[PDB]
Amino acid sequence: PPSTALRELIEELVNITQNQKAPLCNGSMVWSINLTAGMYCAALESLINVSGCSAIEKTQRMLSGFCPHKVSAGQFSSLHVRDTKIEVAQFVKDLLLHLKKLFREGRFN
Amino acid sequence: KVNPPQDFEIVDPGYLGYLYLQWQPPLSCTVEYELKYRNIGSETWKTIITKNLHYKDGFDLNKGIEAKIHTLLPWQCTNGSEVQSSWAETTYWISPQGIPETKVQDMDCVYYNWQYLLCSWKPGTNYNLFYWYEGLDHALQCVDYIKAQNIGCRFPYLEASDYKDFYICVNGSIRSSYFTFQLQNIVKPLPPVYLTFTKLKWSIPLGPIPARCFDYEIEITATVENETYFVVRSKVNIYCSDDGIWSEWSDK
Ligand SMILES: *[C@@H]1O[C@H](CO)[C@@H](O)[C@H](O)[C@H]1NC(C)=O
Ligand SMILES: [Ca+2]
Repeated sequence: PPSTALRELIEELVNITQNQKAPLCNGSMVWSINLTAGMYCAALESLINVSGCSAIEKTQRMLSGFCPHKVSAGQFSSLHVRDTKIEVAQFVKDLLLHLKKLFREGRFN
Repeated sequence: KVNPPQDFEIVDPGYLGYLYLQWQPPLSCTVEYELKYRNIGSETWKTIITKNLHYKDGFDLNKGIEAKIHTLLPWQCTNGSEVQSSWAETTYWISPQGIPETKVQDMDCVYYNWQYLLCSWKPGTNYNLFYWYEGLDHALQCVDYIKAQNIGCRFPYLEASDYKDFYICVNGSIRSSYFTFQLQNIVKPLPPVYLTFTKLKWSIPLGPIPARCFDYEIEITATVENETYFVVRSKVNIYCSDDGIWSEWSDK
């Protein structure tokens, strides 16, 4: 199918969001993204900076395939709104939510 | 050393729970502010760092809000270690009128078929309901109430209302009730229709709801996300929402 990519990414975010016993990614902070078009890349450009957190390894891998181009830490093409950082666990809840929205709206990339 | 931000204040635009926190730069590269905040009663602090002079978020207006912020200097600024200022503090808390339990009870909402919102409650003179979400210029009041005094509300069409915080205040004249939730999570759909035998099939009810957003339950009990394999019932799945109400069952 076409929605499979989105289907499984969402499952993942749902996992590390119910399955976070202790604060996700040691309470690390990440740049918040404008949740709109060209945000798959904004999302990866943001989290890519959390090195040392495995709980988010998958998530980041999954993101890389949604993003046309490769993303390196400290690189910010898609991420224009870079004036606020939020804790990672909020970032994924916010991200997660926005995804569900795109799914409902039948938007898969 | 550095000084804390000035004019640290929590502002109520009056959006029924959506609040601004504001401050002015302190005195004396780029400067950061670490803002912590929470509803009083929460044991955890919501944290964020910004270069802006304001932040915004949804709060429980039933409860009090407390916040602390401190200027944050990057070591590039210092060219030494990371300097930080002392906490500025502020609070904000709706002047409570009337005696609680004069505040209305049993507040219940459903977003029938992702289409029509209904809200109901028992009292403890008359009640008013207002609501707001981003997009709205200001908080609106219900028009088509459910009288019996008002004990219900039947909402207008809520365009672009799901997948964002939805605020409700139930005034009176006494203690106002505040409620927040997101519509996609409160949907009771319509039962599936056109059940047929051929593995047995059936189809999507009449609604704005896509099929991908449905989970089906089947008591002939069992659960499934396809429409095949009698009576069937539905509910929005966790690819579209976080929680949900089951539709009523269909006909045999
Ligand atoms: C009650 O709340 C509504 C919505 O915030 C507000 O517009 C109105 O001024 C208040 N009305 C009364 C009677 O207190
Ligand atoms: Ca919030």
